[PDB]
Amino acid sequence: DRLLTTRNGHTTSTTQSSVGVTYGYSTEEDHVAGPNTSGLETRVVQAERFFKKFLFDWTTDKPFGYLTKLELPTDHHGVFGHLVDSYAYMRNGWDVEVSAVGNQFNGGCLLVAMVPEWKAFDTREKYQLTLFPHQFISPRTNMTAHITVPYLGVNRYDQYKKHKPWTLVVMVLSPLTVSNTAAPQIKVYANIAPTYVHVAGELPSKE
Amino acid sequence: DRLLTTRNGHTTSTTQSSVGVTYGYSTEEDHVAGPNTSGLETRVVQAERFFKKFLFDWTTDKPFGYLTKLELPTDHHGVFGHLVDSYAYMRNGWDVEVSAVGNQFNGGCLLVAMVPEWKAFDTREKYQLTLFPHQFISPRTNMTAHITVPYLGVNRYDQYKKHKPWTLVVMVLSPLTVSNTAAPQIKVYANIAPTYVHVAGELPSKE
Amino acid sequence: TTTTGESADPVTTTVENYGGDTQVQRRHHTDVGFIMDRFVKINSLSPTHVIDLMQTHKHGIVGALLRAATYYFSDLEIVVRHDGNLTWVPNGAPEAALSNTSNPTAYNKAPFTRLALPYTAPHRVLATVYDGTNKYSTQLPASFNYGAIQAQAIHELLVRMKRAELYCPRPLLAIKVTSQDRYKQKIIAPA
Amino acid sequence: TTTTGESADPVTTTVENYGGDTQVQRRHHTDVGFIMDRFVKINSLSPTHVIDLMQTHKHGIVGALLRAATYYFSDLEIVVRHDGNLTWVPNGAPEAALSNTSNPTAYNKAPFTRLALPYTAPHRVLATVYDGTNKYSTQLPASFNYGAIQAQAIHELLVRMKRAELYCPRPLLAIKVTSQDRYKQKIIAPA
Amino acid sequence: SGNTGSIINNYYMQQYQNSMSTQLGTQNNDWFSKLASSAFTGLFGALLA
Amino acid sequence: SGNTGSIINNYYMQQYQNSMSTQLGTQNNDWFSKLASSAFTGLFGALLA
Amino acid sequence: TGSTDSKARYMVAYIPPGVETPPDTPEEAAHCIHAEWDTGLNSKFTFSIPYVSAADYAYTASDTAETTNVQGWVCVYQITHGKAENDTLLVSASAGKDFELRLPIDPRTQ
Repeated sequence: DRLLTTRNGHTTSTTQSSVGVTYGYSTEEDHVAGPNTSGLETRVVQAERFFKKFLFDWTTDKPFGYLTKLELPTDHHGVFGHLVDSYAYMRNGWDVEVSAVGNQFNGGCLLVAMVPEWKAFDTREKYQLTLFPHQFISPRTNMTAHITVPYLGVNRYDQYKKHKPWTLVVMVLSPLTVSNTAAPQIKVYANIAPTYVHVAGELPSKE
Repeated sequence: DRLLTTRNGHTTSTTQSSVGVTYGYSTEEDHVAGPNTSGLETRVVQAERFFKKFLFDWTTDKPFGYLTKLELPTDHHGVFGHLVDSYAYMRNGWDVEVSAVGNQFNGGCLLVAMVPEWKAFDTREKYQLTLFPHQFISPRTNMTAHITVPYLGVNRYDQYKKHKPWTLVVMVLSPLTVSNTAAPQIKVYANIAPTYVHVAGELPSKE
Repeated sequence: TTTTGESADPVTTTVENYGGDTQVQRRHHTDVGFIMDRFVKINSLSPTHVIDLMQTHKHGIVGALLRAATYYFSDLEIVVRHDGNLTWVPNGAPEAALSNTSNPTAYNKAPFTRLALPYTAPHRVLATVYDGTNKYSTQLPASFNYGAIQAQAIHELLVRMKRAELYCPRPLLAIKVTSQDRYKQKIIAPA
Repeated sequence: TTTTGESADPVTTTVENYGGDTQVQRRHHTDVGFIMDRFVKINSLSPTHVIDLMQTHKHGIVGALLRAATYYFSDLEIVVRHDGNLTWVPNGAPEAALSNTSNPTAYNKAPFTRLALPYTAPHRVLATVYDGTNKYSTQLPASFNYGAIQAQAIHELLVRMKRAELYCPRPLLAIKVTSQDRYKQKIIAPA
Repeated sequence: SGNTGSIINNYYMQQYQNSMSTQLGTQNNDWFSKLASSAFTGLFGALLA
Repeated sequence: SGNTGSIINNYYMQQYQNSMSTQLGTQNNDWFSKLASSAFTGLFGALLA
Repeated sequence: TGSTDSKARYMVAYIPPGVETPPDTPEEAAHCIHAEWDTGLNSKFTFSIPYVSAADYAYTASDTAETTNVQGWVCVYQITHGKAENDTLLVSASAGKDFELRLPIDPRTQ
């Protein structure tokens, strides 16, 4: 038994095939009350919960190097999304969970990583993606990958409408294998939660 | 000098003709963590600031009994308004400031009051409106009225889309008088701020 | 005494201002719990009746006083003159339950039935006026009641508020006066 | 919480799992002794009647609850509206004894007779269902009763379980639902 | 109480005679009594008696 | 008891008012109360709050 | 109830009252109080439907004039599955630690 139940606000998620949590670059957030926001920033705890996003269908024809990316923050229709339209500046980290459920008779391996300041990588650079916070998903071992990263960037606070510091990537490392007893394909989903959400600079109403 | 500067969040308001603050029915809020919300409610401090609303034009032809009402909560396009669309239940009190600026050469008197569970009043009942939390505005003395009231109602939390516990009323007690040296009419405005804002029951997104 | 009236701060002067002596007051009769504690009649009736204090007459001592409050709370006593047996059912019950004998049912005993009933609403307090935009899923929520009674025939119903609590006062009006000076009426006097 | 469900070990999660606060409960109304302690009527009657709690209606609060138990025990109270005098006889008595006045006999007194009777069966406990291949020397042993009453005419019979004890619970069913979502009915509301 | 004048203690228990109140925290939460007692009684200004 | 709310002690002796229970050995033989109290409330596995 | 080689990931959400119809998508329901779990060695998962309402008590019965359910809904979703076609998920209910029933009534037709 490798059971892990994660809780973010009034939302929880539990796996029975956990391989642990990978923390990237740091175990904690740096100072959220710096000189750039004077003392006007505030934390908004109601935005710290899980939202969902479909990533891609892991099929037998997708070869090594096949890669899907999700730039964060992404479109959000909950309180976090409202925060982006209501405040000039924000900062937060991410608690990311990615599930690829098929069955134990499937083979192959997916590399799930969190990359700061994304750039389209060469196929040669794809061999070094493990330099970034990551974890793997191989049907023989697990169905869930879990990574937790802090806020970062040249600026202590950001304007997400103009810049996206983090981007989740899932790359095929070894192609999916199927048999008569295996799942024919595996859909890959993300369960994401923003952490330590802080906002500054109240914006006017649209009226 | 009768100076009062009120602060609600990152918004402040100051008068130099204050006649004090009238507290209605109580000096504090009752318990916000009752059995009806289990322990799921949270306070949302970002909604505790001043929003504005025009009431009416106080003119010489409006007689005793003339009355304007504003049911609370009213249409709101800031964080408080979002809260109403995002949570099933809410509760909060009100910090109300009403300004009728003309000049010291005007005469007349306005009664500004906060009424719980509004009902259209007879003209005879209008003589007893002072039974409710109130204050007066008379040009010879002040330009601002200030009333602070707590949340109340048969239910500890409410559904503002179906019920409005408080309603601000401004009634002409003695008609406006003008002269050559006076302001010809007086526009009446409200500066309102919800207090101790609590929400419970996260609603799904519209998608 | 002169004061800043715009502030609305209470001011209570006394006859001492000009040389008088303020006297002793005994205010037992204006005590809320005491004054609301007497039977009042409900005029509209029917074989099946839902107990609602707002069916009380608006000018009777109890009904006038109750309406002069926004919120209230109380236990209750009822006197019912009825044919056959009387069944009571608590707030929230299916109207159909009124036909079943295992709900509190009083067997006919002349001349009427007096009963003590507890407050039974799902709210912490009830209201005499409710500003609902609707209140659904001059009308009051259906949950504002003290249950219901049923008998073959209900001839008379008296109701009594016990342990009454009143909150947030509202206008209370005397009779409209037509005369040039005072409302005059025939006061009792010996023959 | 995840668990091995096949074991059937009870699992009770709370709202604390996701940040809530479990509240205070007052369960007086679901107390067995309290809930069974109210009069229930027996519809079928006759000049000679053997008291059997299973003659209680299967959907009434008492009858539903009693049938939701396999074994039970209790003392009893009965209200009988009858013509002439009422004679009661304990469990095990010859039907003929009902005519004799030296057995507890209540002389007619309007409007009815209320009595307290003791449990009187030869068993330590009684049952609502009995899986007998026969049980002789959907039928219950004849010894499962609280005695019998007789009068010139028996018009009404109410029965009340005192000091009730219930053992080994059985299925209790709500009304069958036809609607697509909920069973809706007319709940009492003021006019 | 209010308008009950019997000397003898009740035959029925309180939990039957009345509903039972519960709390989360009959105290001095009498707003109007406070309001009335707070009323100004003096005399603003100087006096010549 | 259960649904008896009279303050005054009974006029009739207990051996008349009720049948008398006998024993061979009202105790805590409440199976379902034990069963319910024994219910698992925790959380199986590791937690990340 | 599935075989060892059948896997799945579920989600349960409590949709409080205030919306016209419940969401048929995990993405929309995510904003509510919810829990997600997957398949494994432990076959059972338990979730508490919280009591969140305006009044301190709620009626057990439902009035004919009620369109939308006064206390909201519960939605069970299937995030995904791997070879779990035709496999089952048994669902049962029990009273929680603070569940309470008051005011006895005899409502059935007799």
